[PDB]
Amino acid sequence: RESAVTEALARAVRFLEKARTADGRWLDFRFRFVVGDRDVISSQWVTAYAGEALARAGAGPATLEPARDWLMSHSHPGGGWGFSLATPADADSTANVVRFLSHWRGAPEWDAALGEACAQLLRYWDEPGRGFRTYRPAERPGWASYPGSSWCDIHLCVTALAAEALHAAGDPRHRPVLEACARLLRDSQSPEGFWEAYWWHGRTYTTTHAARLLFLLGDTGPVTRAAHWLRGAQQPGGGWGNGTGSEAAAFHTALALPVLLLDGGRARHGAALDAGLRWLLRAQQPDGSWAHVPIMRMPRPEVHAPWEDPEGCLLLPVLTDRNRLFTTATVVSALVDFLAAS
Ligand SMILES: [Cl-]
Repeated sequence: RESAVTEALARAVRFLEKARTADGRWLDFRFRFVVGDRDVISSQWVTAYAGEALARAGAGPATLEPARDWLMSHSHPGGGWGFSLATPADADSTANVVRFLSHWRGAPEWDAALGEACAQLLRYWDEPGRGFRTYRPAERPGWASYPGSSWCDIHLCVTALAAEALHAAGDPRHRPVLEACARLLRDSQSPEGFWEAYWWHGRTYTTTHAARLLFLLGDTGPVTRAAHWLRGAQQPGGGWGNGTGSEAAAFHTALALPVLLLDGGRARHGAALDAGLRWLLRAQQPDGSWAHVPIMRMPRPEVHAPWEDPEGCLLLPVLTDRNRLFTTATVVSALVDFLAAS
């Protein structure tokens, strides 16, 4: 029923609203890096991702504007955004900012800010490779984004989101970049129908973003293949895990459902969608959040294909969002997709 889903969405929105600092920040992915004595925690990246999800969920100006304004007043001085101001900037955090700022398209001042944010994202564009590099190689000084590091490779997870971001920003001049990204993703899809990720412990994350990019360009064959793969991956109790064998989790379920909604929604995948939705409804915590599982991997800089050795490739243990803000935002996005479906 639309009602049970509307209620779950409202509870999740409230969870995220209450977690925001007064000055506009959502903080998550706290962890201890290999070098440096104290914890890092994501500000810019998480704030943009949460903000974008809340924008799609129809959160009001009181919720959204402080986060937008915080990002605008807390960009990296060299340009763009990153994990936090204490890290380098990166294409993925910058792409998330672009996608969030796209919600103010049509206001000339925001059109200008959006255009600037896109130009910052394009500093990570590699025309010969047809994709985006997460980190730009910096020759000098303990963050592992130095020349030849796999942290500065073209990454498919980032490429898909960056292309989605440029699509949302709406500038027709970016269409050749979009098309090139889409060609790389089309060429990189597994025969089974998933995509691998660099930064994500699983086959669900790239799949959601790549499928959606190809959907936006009207290239739906890859989408059908992805949805077919997800149909098989669905666990007996109706949730999805990571697509490399893990048990059902909220994050992965929220990544799977949108792809089915792009491949005929209830007219083709009704039973699978209903089971995934019920899984999310039963799993929601009293506070309106969903429980985290380990989702974000940081590979050793010498490892270029972490997907071939998920457990063995790691610089540090696979990261979760201990505040549940990234996981919950992902679920919010999926519920919005549901409520939009016939
Ligand atoms: Cl910061």
